[PDB]
Amino acid sequence: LPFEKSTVM
Amino acid sequence: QSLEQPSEVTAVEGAIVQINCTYQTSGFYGLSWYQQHDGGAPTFLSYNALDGLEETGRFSSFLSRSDSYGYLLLQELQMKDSASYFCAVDTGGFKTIFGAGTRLFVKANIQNPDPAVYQLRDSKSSDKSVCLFTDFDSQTNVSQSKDSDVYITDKCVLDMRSMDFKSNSAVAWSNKSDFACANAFNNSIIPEDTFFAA
Amino acid sequence: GVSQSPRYKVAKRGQDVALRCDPISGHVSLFWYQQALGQGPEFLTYFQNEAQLDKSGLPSDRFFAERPEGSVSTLKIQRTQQEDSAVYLCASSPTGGQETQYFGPGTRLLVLEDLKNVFPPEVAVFEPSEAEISHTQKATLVCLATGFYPDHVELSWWVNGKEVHSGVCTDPQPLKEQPALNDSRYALSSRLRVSATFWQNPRNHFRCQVQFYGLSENDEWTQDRAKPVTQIVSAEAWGRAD
Amino acid sequence: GSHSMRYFYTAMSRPGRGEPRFIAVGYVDDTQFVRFDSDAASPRTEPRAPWIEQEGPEYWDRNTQIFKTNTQTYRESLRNLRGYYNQSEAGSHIIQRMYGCDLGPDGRLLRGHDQSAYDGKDYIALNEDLSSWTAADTAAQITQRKWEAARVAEQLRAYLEGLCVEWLRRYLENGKETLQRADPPKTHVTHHPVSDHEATLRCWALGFYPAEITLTWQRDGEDQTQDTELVETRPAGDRTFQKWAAVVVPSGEEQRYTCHVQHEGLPKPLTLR
Amino acid sequence: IQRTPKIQVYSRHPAENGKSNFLNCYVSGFHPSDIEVDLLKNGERIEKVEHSDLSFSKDWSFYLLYYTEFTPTEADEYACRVNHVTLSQPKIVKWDRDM
Ligand code: NA
Repeated sequence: LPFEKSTVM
Repeated sequence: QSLEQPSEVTAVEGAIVQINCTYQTSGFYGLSWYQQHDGGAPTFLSYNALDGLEETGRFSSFLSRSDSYGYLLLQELQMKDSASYFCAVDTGGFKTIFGAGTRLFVKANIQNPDPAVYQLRDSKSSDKSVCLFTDFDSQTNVSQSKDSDVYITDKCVLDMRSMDFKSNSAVAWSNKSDFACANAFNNSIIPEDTFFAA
Repeated sequence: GVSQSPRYKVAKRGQDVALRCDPISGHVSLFWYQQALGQGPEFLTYFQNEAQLDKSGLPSDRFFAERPEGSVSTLKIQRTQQEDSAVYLCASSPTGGQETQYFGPGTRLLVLEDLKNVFPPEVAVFEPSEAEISHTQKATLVCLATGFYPDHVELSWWVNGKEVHSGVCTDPQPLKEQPALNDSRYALSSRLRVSATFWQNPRNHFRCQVQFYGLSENDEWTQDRAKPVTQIVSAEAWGRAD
Repeated sequence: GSHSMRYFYTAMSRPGRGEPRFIAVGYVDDTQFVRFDSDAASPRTEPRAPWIEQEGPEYWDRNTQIFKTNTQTYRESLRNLRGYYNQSEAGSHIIQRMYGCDLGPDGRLLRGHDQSAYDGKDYIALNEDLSSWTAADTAAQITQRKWEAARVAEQLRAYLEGLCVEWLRRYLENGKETLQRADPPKTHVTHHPVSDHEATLRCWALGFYPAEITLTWQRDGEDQTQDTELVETRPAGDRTFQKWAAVVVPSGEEQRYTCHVQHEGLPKPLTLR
Repeated sequence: IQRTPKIQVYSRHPAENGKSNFLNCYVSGFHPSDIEVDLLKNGERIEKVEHSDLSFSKDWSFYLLYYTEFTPTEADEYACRVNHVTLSQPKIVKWDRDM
C-alpha cells in the first residue's frame, strides 16, 4: 500500500 | 470510517473543559480540531499526526493512536469560547471526515446580581412596548410565555469591556393593552429579590 | 483569508444558483463542503490547481463545480430543490491533502417553493428606562427587527458612526412570530448597554442597523407591496438628558 | 534484513509530447506487484503479481486515487522546480522518488526511508531519525519549508512504521509460496578457447533469487581488487539472476587459486577450483 | 547530468547449436530515461523483441532488460545495438558465448 499524502514541492 | 464526540457541554467562565473524540478507521493519518461560531467559518485549532500533545496558548489536543481517541482541552474559559468544536479525521488522500460537533456554552460569572424587570419606550409607540429582565445570575432560567400574543427572547450575555462588567438579559413584548412588566415573565422562575419599579 | 459570496441566498425551486469562493492566493488545494443544521461539514468535491480530482460528495448531477484558472471556484446548482438548502463552505490548503484547512464564511442557501412570503424587517429602537438609570447607573437600548422572512439578516449597532461590539448582545436565534405557520415571519432582538452619563449626553447618536438578504433586481415582482429586495433597515436615537 | 517493500515514482515533463507523465511502481523485494501510468486515456493501477490480484476493488480505487492525485501534484512540482532553478519551459525535467520499509529477519522494522531526486541528482531525503529532512541545495530548502508546514515527516514516519510494515506482512503471507522461497546458484569454473599467453580463470553463478551474492577469488593470500574482474549482477527473465568473476593468468600455474561464493539460498559457502 | 548506458549481451542457459534459450541485453546506468534498444542477428533487425519495465537504482540511473528467444544458436553471430542521447552513434556489443 503506498504513502497516502501527496504534497507539492 | 467514523468518529464520535459529545453533542453539548456547559462550563463556567474561568473553568476548564475537555471535549473527547473517539474514531474508527483502518488507515489513520491525523486528528484535527476546528472552532465554528454560529453562522461563521470553521477555524483551525490544532493537528495531531503522531501520538502526543499539541499546546497552543489556553488550548491543547492529545492523541493516542492505539486507543483510537483524542481530546481537546480548553483552559481559563472565556465568553468568546462559546462555539461549536469539531474533531476531524484524515485517513489518507484528501477527504476529511468531521464529527457532528460539540456545542460549548460558557456561563458568565455574575459577581453582583441585581435582578430587575424594566420598561422601555419607542419614538412612535403606535406599535408595542418592550420589557427587559436583566442583571440576574447565570443559573436563572427564562421560559416562553403562556400567551400566544406575548413574545419572550432567550437570554444572552453582554460585556461592557471598559467597566469589566457582564450582564444577562431577556426581552419580552406584546401589542396587547393587557401586557405589563409585572406579568411579562410570570411563566419563568424569577428570583424573590427581583426589582419592579412603577 | 478565504472569502465567499453571497453570504446568504434565497432561491425559488427550479431556478439556477451560483456560489462563489475566493481562496488564499497560492493555495494548491480547494475543497467544497455542505453543512446541515447541527452537523459537521460533509465533503463535496476536491481540486488541486484547476484539476477536479474528486466529486463523489456532490448530492446530484445538478451540482457542478469549477476552478478554471486554479484560483477562484464556483459551485453551480441547476434547477434548485428544497433538499439543496444548506450552508456551503469552501476551504483551501497550501500544498495538498491531509493539511491545515482554511475555511471561508460560507453561503447559507435556502430554496423555497416560491418567493411570495419573502419580507424585509421592520426595525425599531427602544430607549432605556429611567428606573434602570437610577438603580444601576447604566442604560440599555433595545432593538427589535420584526416581520422578516427568511431568517437571512445581520444586526449591528453603530455609535457615533462607528460599529460597536462592546456592551452589545443579539439573540443567537430569532423567534417565530406565528408558530402555527410553516412560513412564519421572524423577530430578532438586540441590546446595547452604555453608562448612564453616555446615554444622558445629547451629542451621542445610537443606530441599530439590520442588513436583510432577499430578492435582487433580476427577480420579477407583480404584487401590490414593494419588492422584498436585499436592503438595510435602520432605527436611530439620540442621547436623552431628561 | 530479510524483506522490503518499495515504491518508485517518476514524474517527467516533455515539451511537444503532452502533459508531464507520472509512473508509480511497487515492489516486494525484487518482485513488481503494482503499476500506474498516467499516459493511458483512462489510467488505473494494474496488478503485476498473482498474489495481489485477490485484493478487492476498494484497494484498487484507493491506489488509483493517490496516483491520480500524485500525477497532478508532480505536474505542479515540476513547474515549481523549474522556477526555483530559473529554467524555461523549453527543457525536459525528471523528478524521481523512492520510499519504503525494510524488515529484518525477525520480521520487524529495521529501516524506514524516503529519497527524492531532480534530473538524476539527490534533492530532498528523509533522515534516519524519520523526523527531519536533508535538502541538497537552496531550491530543496524551499521544498523542505513547504513539507514542514504540511507535516510530511510526521505522516511519513507514521506510515513507514505502521501501514508500510502492516501491508508488507500481508503481501509476504499471501505470496509466501514465491516471496519467502530463495533459490540457490548453480556454480562452475570455466576457461574460453584462447590463444597462447591469453589464458584466464572464470568463476560462475547462474540461477538465484534474491540478486544478493558475493563472488571472491583468493587462495594463498588476499588479493581483493588486485586484478579481479567484477561483473554487474544481470537478470534472467523470471526471478533468476546471473554473475561471474575473473583473474588473469598469462602462463600456467593456476591450480593455486580458489573461488568462493556467499548466496543465502545455499546451506553454507562453496569452494571452487 | 547525463549518464551513458552500460551494456551486457549474454544468454539465460549456456547451450550450444540446435537448442533454445534467450538472448539477453541488459542496459543500465543511464540518464535520462529515453532509450532505443534492438537485437541483431548477422548485423540486422531481430523481428520485434520484448523488454522488461523501466525502473531505477539507488544512484537514480535507469535500467531495463531486452530479450528474445534464440533457437538458432548456430555459427551465425548475435549482437545488441543501443541508442541514447549521450551517444554520437548506436553502441553495438557482440555476443560472446563465454561471458
Ligand atoms: Na534546463
